[PDB]
Amino acid sequence: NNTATLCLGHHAVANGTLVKTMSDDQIEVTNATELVQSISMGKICNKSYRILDGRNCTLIDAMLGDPHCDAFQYESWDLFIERSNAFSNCYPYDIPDYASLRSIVASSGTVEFTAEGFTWTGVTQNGRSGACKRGSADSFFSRLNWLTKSGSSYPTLNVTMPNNKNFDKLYIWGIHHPSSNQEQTKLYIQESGRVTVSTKRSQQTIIPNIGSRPLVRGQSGRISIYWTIVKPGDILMINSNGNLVAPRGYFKLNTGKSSVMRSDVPIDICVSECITPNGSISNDKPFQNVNKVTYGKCPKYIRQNTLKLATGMRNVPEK
Amino acid sequence: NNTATLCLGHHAVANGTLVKTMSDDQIEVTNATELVQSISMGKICNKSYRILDGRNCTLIDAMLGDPHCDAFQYESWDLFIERSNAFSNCYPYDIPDYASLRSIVASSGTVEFTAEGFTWTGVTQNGRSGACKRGSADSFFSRLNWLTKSGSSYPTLNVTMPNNKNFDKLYIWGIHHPSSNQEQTKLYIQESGRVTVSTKRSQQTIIPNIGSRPLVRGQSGRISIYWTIVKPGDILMINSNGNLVAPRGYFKLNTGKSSVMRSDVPIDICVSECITPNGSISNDKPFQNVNKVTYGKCPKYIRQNTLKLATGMRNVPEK
Amino acid sequence: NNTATLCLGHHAVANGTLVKTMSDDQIEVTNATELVQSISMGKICNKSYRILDGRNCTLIDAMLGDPHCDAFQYESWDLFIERSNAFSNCYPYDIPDYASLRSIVASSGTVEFTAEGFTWTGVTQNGRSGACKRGSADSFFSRLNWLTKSGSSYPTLNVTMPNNKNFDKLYIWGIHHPSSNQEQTKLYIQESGRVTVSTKRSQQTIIPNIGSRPLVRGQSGRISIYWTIVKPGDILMINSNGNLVAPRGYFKLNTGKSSVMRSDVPIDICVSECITPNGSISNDKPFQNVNKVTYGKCPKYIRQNTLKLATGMRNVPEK
Amino acid sequence: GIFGAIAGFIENGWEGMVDGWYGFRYQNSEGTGQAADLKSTQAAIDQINGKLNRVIERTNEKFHQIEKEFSEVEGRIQDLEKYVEDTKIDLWSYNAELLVALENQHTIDLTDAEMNKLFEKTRRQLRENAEDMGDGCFKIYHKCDNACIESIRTGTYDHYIYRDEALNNRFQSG
Amino acid sequence: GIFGAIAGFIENGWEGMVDGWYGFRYQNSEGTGQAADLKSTQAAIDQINGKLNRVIERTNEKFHQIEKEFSEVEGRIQDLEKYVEDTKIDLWSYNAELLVALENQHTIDLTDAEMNKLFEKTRRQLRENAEDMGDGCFKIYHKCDNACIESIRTGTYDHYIYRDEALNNRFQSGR
Amino acid sequence: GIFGAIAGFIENGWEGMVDGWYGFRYQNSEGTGQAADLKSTQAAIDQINGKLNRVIERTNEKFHQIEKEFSEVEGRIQDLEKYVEDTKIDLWSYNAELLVALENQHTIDLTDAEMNKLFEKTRRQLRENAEDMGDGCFKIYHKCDNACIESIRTGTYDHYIYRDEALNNRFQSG
Ligand SMILES: *[C@@H]1O[C@H](CO)[C@@H](O[C@@H]2O[C@H](CO)[C@@H](O[C@@H]3O[C@H](CO[C@H]4O[C@H](CO)[C@@H](O)[C@H](O)[C@@H]4O)[C@@H](O)[C@H](O[C@H]4O[C@H](CO)[C@@H](O)[C@H](O)[C@@H]4O)[C@@H]3O)[C@H](O)[C@H]2NC(C)=O)[C@H](O)[C@H]1NC(C)=O
Ligand SMILES: *[C@@H]1O[C@H](CO)[C@@H](O[C@@H]2O[C@H](CO)[C@@H](O[C@@H]3O[C@H](CO[C@H]4O[C@H](CO)[C@@H](O)[C@H](O)[C@@H]4O)[C@@H](O)[C@H](O[C@H]4O[C@H](CO)[C@@H](O)[C@H](O)[C@@H]4O)[C@@H]3O)[C@H](O)[C@H]2NC(C)=O)[C@H](O)[C@H]1NC(C)=O
Ligand SMILES: *[C@@H]1O[C@H](CO)[C@@H](O[C@@H]2O[C@H](CO)[C@@H](O[C@@H]3O[C@H](CO[C@H]4O[C@H](CO)[C@@H](O)[C@H](O)[C@@H]4O)[C@@H](O)[C@H](O[C@H]4O[C@H](CO)[C@@H](O)[C@H](O)[C@@H]4O)[C@@H]3O)[C@H](O)[C@H]2NC(C)=O)[C@H](O)[C@H]1NC(C)=O
Ligand SMILES: CC(=O)N[C@@H]1[C@@H](OC2O[C@@H](C)[C@@H](O)[C@@H](O)[C@@H]2O)[C@H](O[C@@H]2O[C@H](CO)[C@H](O)[C@H](O[C@]3(C(=O)O)C[C@H](O)[C@@H](NC(C)=O)[C@H]([C@H](O)[C@H](O)CO)O3)[C@H]2O)[C@@H](COS(=O)(=O)O)O[C@H]1O
Ligand SMILES: CC(=O)N[C@@H]1[C@@H](OC2O[C@@H](C)[C@@H](O)[C@@H](O)[C@@H]2O)[C@H](O[C@@H]2O[C@H](CO)[C@H](O)[C@H](O[C@]3(C(=O)O)C[C@H](O)[C@@H](NC(C)=O)[C@H]([C@H](O)[C@H](O)CO)O3)[C@H]2O)[C@@H](COS(=O)(=O)O)O[C@H]1O
Ligand SMILES: CC(=O)N[C@@H]1[C@@H](OC2O[C@@H](C)[C@@H](O)[C@@H](O)[C@@H]2O)[C@H](O[C@@H]2O[C@H](CO)[C@H](O)[C@H](O[C@]3(C(=O)O)C[C@H](O)[C@@H](NC(C)=O)[C@H]([C@H](O)[C@H](O)CO)O3)[C@H]2O)[C@@H](COS(=O)(=O)O)O[C@H]1O
Ligand SMILES: *[C@@H]1O[C@H](CO)[C@@H](O[C@@H]2O[C@H](CO)[C@@H](O[C@@H]3O[C@H](CO)[C@@H](O)[C@H](O)[C@@H]3O)[C@H](O)[C@H]2NC(C)=O)[C@H](O)[C@H]1NC(C)=O
Ligand SMILES: *[C@@H]1O[C@H](CO)[C@@H](O[C@@H]2O[C@H](CO)[C@@H](O)[C@H](O)[C@H]2NC(C)=O)[C@H](O)[C@H]1NC(C)=O
Ligand SMILES: *[C@@H]1O[C@H](CO)[C@@H](O[C@@H]2O[C@H](CO)[C@@H](O)[C@H](O)[C@H]2NC(C)=O)[C@H](O)[C@H]1NC(C)=O
Ligand SMILES: *[C@@H]1O[C@H](CO)[C@@H](O[C@@H]2O[C@H](CO)[C@@H](O)[C@H](O)[C@H]2NC(C)=O)[C@H](O)[C@H]1NC(C)=O
Ligand SMILES: *[C@@H]1O[C@H](CO)[C@@H](O[C@@H]2O[C@H](CO)[C@@H](O)[C@H](O)[C@H]2NC(C)=O)[C@H](O)[C@H]1NC(C)=O
Ligand SMILES: *[C@@H]1O[C@H](CO)[C@@H](O[C@H]2O[C@H](CO)[C@@H](O)[C@H](O)[C@H]2NC(C)=O)[C@H](O)[C@H]1NC(C)=O
Ligand SMILES: *[C@@H]1O[C@H](CO)[C@@H](O)[C@H](O)[C@H]1NC(C)=O
Repeated sequence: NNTATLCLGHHAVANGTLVKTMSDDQIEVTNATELVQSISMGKICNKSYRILDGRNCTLIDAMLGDPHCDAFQYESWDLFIERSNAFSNCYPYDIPDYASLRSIVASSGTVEFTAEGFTWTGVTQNGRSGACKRGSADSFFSRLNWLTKSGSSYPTLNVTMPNNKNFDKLYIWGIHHPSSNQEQTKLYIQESGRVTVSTKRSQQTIIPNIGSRPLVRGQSGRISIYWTIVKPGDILMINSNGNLVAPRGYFKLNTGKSSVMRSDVPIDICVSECITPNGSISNDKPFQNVNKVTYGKCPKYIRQNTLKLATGMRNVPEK
Repeated sequence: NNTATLCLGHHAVANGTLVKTMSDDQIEVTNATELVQSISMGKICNKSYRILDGRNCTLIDAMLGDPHCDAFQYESWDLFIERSNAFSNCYPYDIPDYASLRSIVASSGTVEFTAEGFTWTGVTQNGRSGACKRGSADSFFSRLNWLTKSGSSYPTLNVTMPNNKNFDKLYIWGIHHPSSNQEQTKLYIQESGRVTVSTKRSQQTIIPNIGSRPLVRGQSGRISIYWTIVKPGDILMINSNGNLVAPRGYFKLNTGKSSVMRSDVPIDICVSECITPNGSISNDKPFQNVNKVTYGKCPKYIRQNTLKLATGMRNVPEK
Repeated sequence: NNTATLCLGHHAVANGTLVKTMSDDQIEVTNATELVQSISMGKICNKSYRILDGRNCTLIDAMLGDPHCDAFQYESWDLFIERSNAFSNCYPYDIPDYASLRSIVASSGTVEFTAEGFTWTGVTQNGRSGACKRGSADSFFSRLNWLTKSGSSYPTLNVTMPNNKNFDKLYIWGIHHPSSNQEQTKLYIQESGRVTVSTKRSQQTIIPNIGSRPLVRGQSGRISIYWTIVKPGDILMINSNGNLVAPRGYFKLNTGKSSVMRSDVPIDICVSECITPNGSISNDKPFQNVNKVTYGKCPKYIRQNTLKLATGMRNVPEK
Repeated sequence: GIFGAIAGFIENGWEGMVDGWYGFRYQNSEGTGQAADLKSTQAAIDQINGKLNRVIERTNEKFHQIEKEFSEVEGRIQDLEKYVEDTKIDLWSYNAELLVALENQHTIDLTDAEMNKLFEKTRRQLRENAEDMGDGCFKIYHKCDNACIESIRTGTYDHYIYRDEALNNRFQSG
Repeated sequence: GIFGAIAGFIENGWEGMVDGWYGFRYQNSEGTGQAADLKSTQAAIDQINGKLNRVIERTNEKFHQIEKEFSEVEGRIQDLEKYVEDTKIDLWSYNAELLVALENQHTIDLTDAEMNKLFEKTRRQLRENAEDMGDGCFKIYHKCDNACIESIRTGTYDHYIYRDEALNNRFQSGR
Repeated sequence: GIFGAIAGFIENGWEGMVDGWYGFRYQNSEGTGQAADLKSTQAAIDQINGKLNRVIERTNEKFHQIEKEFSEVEGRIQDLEKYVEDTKIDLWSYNAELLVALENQHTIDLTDAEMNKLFEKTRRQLRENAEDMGDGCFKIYHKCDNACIESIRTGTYDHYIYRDEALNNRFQSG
């Protein structure tokens, strides 16, 4: 022409997404990105972390030595998975602070037992029960040693075991609770029983509890578990005139990345770095809405299930 | 003229309000809004939420069956209120882990009791005391049954109670500590007592400790309370050779919105969706500074008692 | 020139500092300021707060009356510093729920001790041992009273001590577990002893537990410690037929700004309003990366070590 | 605030305007007169209504929680119960202070913007035919009756029609 | 739109602009033509890239934690384990809702700025050889061919060259 | 920043100005000279001073809290004490990261504004008698001595006075 004209402007698209700002609740922009992980992978993934599958075993059953948990005997892990359909099948027990001992063992990352030469003179060892079957007939927890009378007596046991290693040992032991006053004397002569486990720094004495209970695998007796930690330089000592269920050794305790998690989801071949009861989840988003229980490199769990972050300008299609 | 003069401007007000921005500590704007509730209604409002005035009774008393708590016998609540002039008027007792039992009962949201047919062959029932007095006569906790010997022997009790329902039952029971040994033998033949309450999964045995304690309502002896949760499919079993304070039945343990709160503030016909020890408070404001202890659709407690959000422009009166 | 050029400009400096905005990762500004405190002073500063060097004493040995803590009898503090190489040099002992007692005492800010006229009739008092030594002679915990039999009888003790003051009294007491039946019967006539520390509102029975422990300062026996809070208007009654380690009085609790802290840092003449286990730190920054453990007017602990805040405009040098 | 419009190149507000938030004051052939602009008034109001709801979730029911006041001295668990509670209050208090601070910051600049935008919008209409006096105020170099001023507010002011007139009034100086 | 560039004096965006975000369209003595501005497009994208990484940190590896689901009613410890997690989750939910809001508020008005800055930059080149039409658009009062239009985009436009031609074309009017 | 003044249409900053943050540089019949506008400098200084005070509370006294380091393995209670502590520190670390970023983002944008505010303030003062050259630099079309420049800085300029003079010089072309 005689003169010219120059016009400025920005671009736009077809598929504008709505997002939230401080000035408006909804507003169209050229692109947006999802910040909350809603979808899980629907399977727990055997990489990058090491995971053990509890299957029929709970963690405490595996580390005590339930006959149907002999496959776990030598296993360590990054994450142990407890299935809900899991059960016990050995002598009926209880553990004061079960939750704590579960945490302490779950953290260690292993149930690998070290045997040690304990000497129980004047008593008879390796007691078994019809509740706790292995192969055919009677058996017992493989990490505990049920001590009964030898002939006419059960003399006071007084056995010492020093810790010259450079690491904290964890001894597991228990006490037996006979059904009746008739059992208490039949097994461990003395009308009353007692177990006093002590180190230089602390102690626990536990009295038995004669009484009839409901039947579990034909048995009305029970057994209680206590644990005791022995430090480097320190020394384990066990005094008892009856009802002791002795340790056969110690578990090594570890500062570790290990843990335990309840889930009923199948473990599959794949690679992933965050785990929830719902399965593995993708790592890449900063937040997540699958589960507040997470193990590994996990986005933070939040109550929202969608938060769109704007990665583009305002979108004005031609009106 | 041949020249108009068009002018732009904005509005102002008689008196604006100071607010705080990132740029300034104080600055006038045309209208602000208080974002923090300072004031309470003065009383607790009985609408929206079902509230139960505990008056002279504490929650645990109302469930143990304290003779001055008979009004609460059949009651349930959204929020139980404990007045701090409340007391107990019954047999002097304590509860190992009182705090938890309270919280459990509180959450359950009811003290609705269900009688079960227990049989206590061998022993005399419904023991009473000068401490609890229903009317003028000697009585005892409604939900407990005090068993002493019948004739001249207290034979070992061994009584089972299955749970065929689909919910968890909660049994309250206790053991009784007499003052002297002349009293220990007089009530229950045996010179030493025991109560072993057990299930398939857990079990507990308590030994009565004989000895003088401070006098409360004439009584030097005392009673310790314990609970036991019996799961669906599970089975209760009470075994004891002396000193048992037996259950009469069980409480239904509920999952609910129920709780308990301490307050000496009165109650009134009035609607509100928050409660505090100070009284019901308004809901509209997002933050609050009346009390950290709250129940209901409650705004967040903070430490500042005033915060102004501007809802108008900067107010510039004539310079 | 019939004209004049007038230019506007901003200033700039010869040492532009890099900061982080929402737009940019690293952008240069005329001036910054540090927000996180990286370094301590390396010494704990004893002007401002009255701080107390534990030296060879732990907080608990100090109040029990360990011979080498004699100098702490009449002390009080805002912060008690526990050196890690502190030790005990008294009868070997354990405290169930030790941390709680340590926290309670730390919050009190003193180990001042009021004596009281307890009458222990028919029992010999002030029993000493080889482990606690006052100078060369044998001794014992100074705030505790080891009671053994007199003649050949240890009757049931039943001692009352009413609280007529208007504050809560802490009573520390213990039970002694001997090494063998032969030791038990020699000191306390009875084959098995007991202690019941009761009040109107609660109670606490402890049975001892014969048996060998490891040698500590030539002693296989052990003492356990318990505490009891007697509210004002209440009354403390002690009932025991053997093995009691009785109190000589009470500690007065004071709801206060007092605490304890573990650190092996020196204590200098110096000023600060905040203390960490790394020594006092500067109080003027909003944040701090020295230690999560702090005490006093002290900035927030965060993971990051440096955060730079812009205190000036953008620095643009001549290109 | 930042645009230099409110409390900046506009000396002060107009208390005598209850019509709206932004508006006009014109002196012309038919005396004087005042008006309001309800597009700019609406545009600010809309952003300030529900300003807080875009951040704070509508209050959620909380029922049985932990205990936060104690009659007894229990040691360890009571320490923890207290520390949890205080951690939460300190964190929410800071949240509350910071939210108020920058939501207000925004409210100030949002409003200041709308003024500038209106000024500029009406400036770009006038084009050659007017002058920015610095009062946030225009000197128009031609005769606008009230239907003329109407057109500038509706947005239908044709600048090419008055351009000739505008220049003869503009140019007569040397 | 605090500047009123996007969704303001620019009526709408160009759905046929593939090359950049911001740009030019023109018409001159060689017909119509389109171009993108890379300086402004890169300026906005450099701010939007890793926008979130400047605030929220490289996700950290978390291992053994408290239990957060219970199968057994047990009073005060459980009730605390619940309150600890429930407090956490609410505090994070708020942070996320807040961050997204103000981080989006930033992105919107940051892109609006570039548009306004691009406009004032070219307006300051044309000086008095052109006229803002209110349209986010100019009437340049001289013949400006495709080489001359490039001179505006690249920023080397010497206005003194066309100044005399600019005034002839502007003033042809009195009454 | 967003106004495009600093590191934008103004090419760079001036190390030779220690009189203030913002200021002028002029050349006329009486040679060259620098100045400083203390009004703007004082405005920005006042917004930045006590910047952090307005959001984070004055530091507060903390006495006996929970334990955060353990010499012994315990499990459940120690698990909880550590999770509380971990939770707390993650949240504060986040809150510090965010604060710094957005407080600075703000600190950059209000300094940029106060540059542009000054530009527009002086542009609106000169009306017809000057021209924006692109550099954030005006060519004035008349004989302006220092008393006249003074009147521009202090805000007492008179464009009606210099108008006739401005127009002759301005239009020596066609
Ligand atoms: C205190 O009180 C409790 C409860 O009353 C008593 O405990 C019960 O004791 C009885 C008798 O010993 C137990 O019954 C026995 O156990 C098995 C029954 O359980 C099986 O069948 C049921 C359903 O019918 C299933 O639920 C379960 O899974 C089992 O499969 C049987 O094995 C026993 O029967 C066999 O032995 C008898 C005896 O000679 C034979 O005649 C039969 O042919 C058969 O082969 C028997 O029934 C009962 O289970 C116990 N209950 C509980 C809850 O423990 C204590 O005995 C009591 N203590 C005292 C009095 O000191
Ligand atoms: C271990 O040690 C404790 C402490 O000594 C003993 O318990 C005390 O037992 C004595 C009896 O031997 C109690 O004395 C009696 O107290 C009754 C209650 O009095 C209090 O309560 C009333 C309310 O009814 C209030 O008015 C007031 O506050 C009182 O403090 C009195 O009713 C009794 O009075 C009767 O006897 C006295 C003569 O002694 C005369 O006044 C009249 O005859 C009257 O009818 C009596 O005073 C004492 O209260 C108990 N104290 C505590 C803390 O329990 C244990 O018995 C002891 N155990 C042993 C040795 O085995
Ligand atoms: C249950 O089992 C335990 C462990 O086996 C027994 O406890 C041990 O008992 C023995 C015998 O009493 C103790 O042995 C004695 O220890 C004393 C002190 O131990 C020191 O050891 C070295 C010495 O070089 C030091 O470095 C260390 O720090 C200790 O100080 C020694 O003094 C004894 O030796 C001799 O000392 C005197 C000095 O005058 C001599 O005159 C004597 O001849 C005497 O023999 C001796 O070594 C042993 O220490 C105990 N160990 C533990 C861990 O308790 C229980 O007795 C047992 N209970 C039963 C069977 O009921
Ligand atoms: C019908 C009847 O009464 N039959 C007699 C048996 O009594 C019972 O049947 C058994 C199978 C069981 O279900 C009981 O509940 C029932 O009363 C009796 O059998 C013995 O009963 C005792 C209990 O008194 C034990 O159950 C015992 O079995 C073991 C076990 O398998 O668990 C044997 C095991 O080696 C033993 N372990 C030890 C000593 O270390 C345990 C242990 O004692 C308990 O677990 C401790 O709580 O018990 C079972 O064999 C027999 C007589 O047997 S006995 O040895 O003389 O007692 O006689 C039947 O006629
Ligand atoms: C003035 C005087 O001394 N009178 C004698 C009474 O002694 C005493 O009074 C009682 C309340 C108490 O304070 C004593 O310390 C005081 O010396 C005596 O009263 C009996 O004393 C006994 C034991 O000392 C009990 O206190 C008993 O009260 C009950 C009670 O209400 O708690 C009766 C109740 O039916 C019973 N419960 C049962 C059997 O299940 C309880 C229970 O055994 C205890 O609480 C143990 O936990 O005891 C009270 O009656 C009177 C009556 O003597 S009697 O022959 O025992 O009845 O004798 C005066 O000489
Ligand atoms: C080699 C040998 O057998 N020597 C005999 C000593 O036995 C022992 O040596 C002591 C130091 C210790 O290491 C023992 O484990 C070792 O067998 C024995 O010496 C004593 O041992 C007894 C216990 O067996 C006591 O330890 C006692 O000392 C005290 C003490 O200081 O702790 C004396 C103190 O006055 C007393 N306190 C009281 C009564 O309140 C305590 C207290 O009973 C216990 O600590 C409670 O647990 O014990 C010490 O004498 C002596 C025999 O001494 S005896 O006392 O006349 O019997 O004989 C050596 O041949
Ligand atoms: C750039 O910023 C830095 C750091 O903020 C400036 O250094 C600081 O300057 C302040 C004054 O603005 C000094 O204040 C002094 O503080 C002490 C507190 O003990 C007080 O007693 C004095 O009366 C005085 O107010 C402070 O010393 C100093 N801080 C540090 C860590 O160096 C710097 O001066 C600024 N530079 C420019 C060019 O503006
Ligand atoms: C719009 O946003 C999406 C999602 O944020 C972008 O997709 C990215 O594409 C790259 C491949 O270049 C992938 O590595 C990422 O997985 C995606 N997400 C990112 C970078 O956060 C996409 O680039 C955008 N699309 C358009 C047309 O701009
Ligand atoms: C000043 O602003 C306050 C708060 O924005 C106004 O009060 C609310 O106004 C909204 C919006 O119209 C109404 O829905 C509510 O009913 C008002 N109440 C509350 C508690 O927020 C108020 O109208 C304004 N005051 C004046 C005098 O203009
Ligand atoms: C709580 O208890 C007190 C004292 O036991 C009650 O006051 C008595 O009430 C009874 C009737 O229930 C009267 O016979 C007495 O005259 C009252 N005595 C005193 C000293 O007040 C009080 O009423 C009870 N409160 C509630 C809400 O039940
Ligand atoms: C609500 O009531 C509580 C009691 O539940 C009041 O608590 C007192 O607050 C004062 C404030 O100065 C303090 O001295 C004490 O910490 C409290 N004393 C007691 C005896 O509890 C509280 O002040 C009330 N709050 C409001 C906002 O009214
Ligand atoms: C705390 O502990 C040590 C070891 O018991 C004390 O011992 C030392 O200092 C003494 C001076 O009186 C010496 O006689 C000791 O031989 C010496 N031992 C060692 C290993 O250094 C020390 O004095 C005590 N400190 C305090 C403050 O009581
Ligand atoms: C919009 O469309 C393109 C088409 O390929 C796609 O790649 C892009 O990711 C889409 N964006 C959104 C937010 O849907």
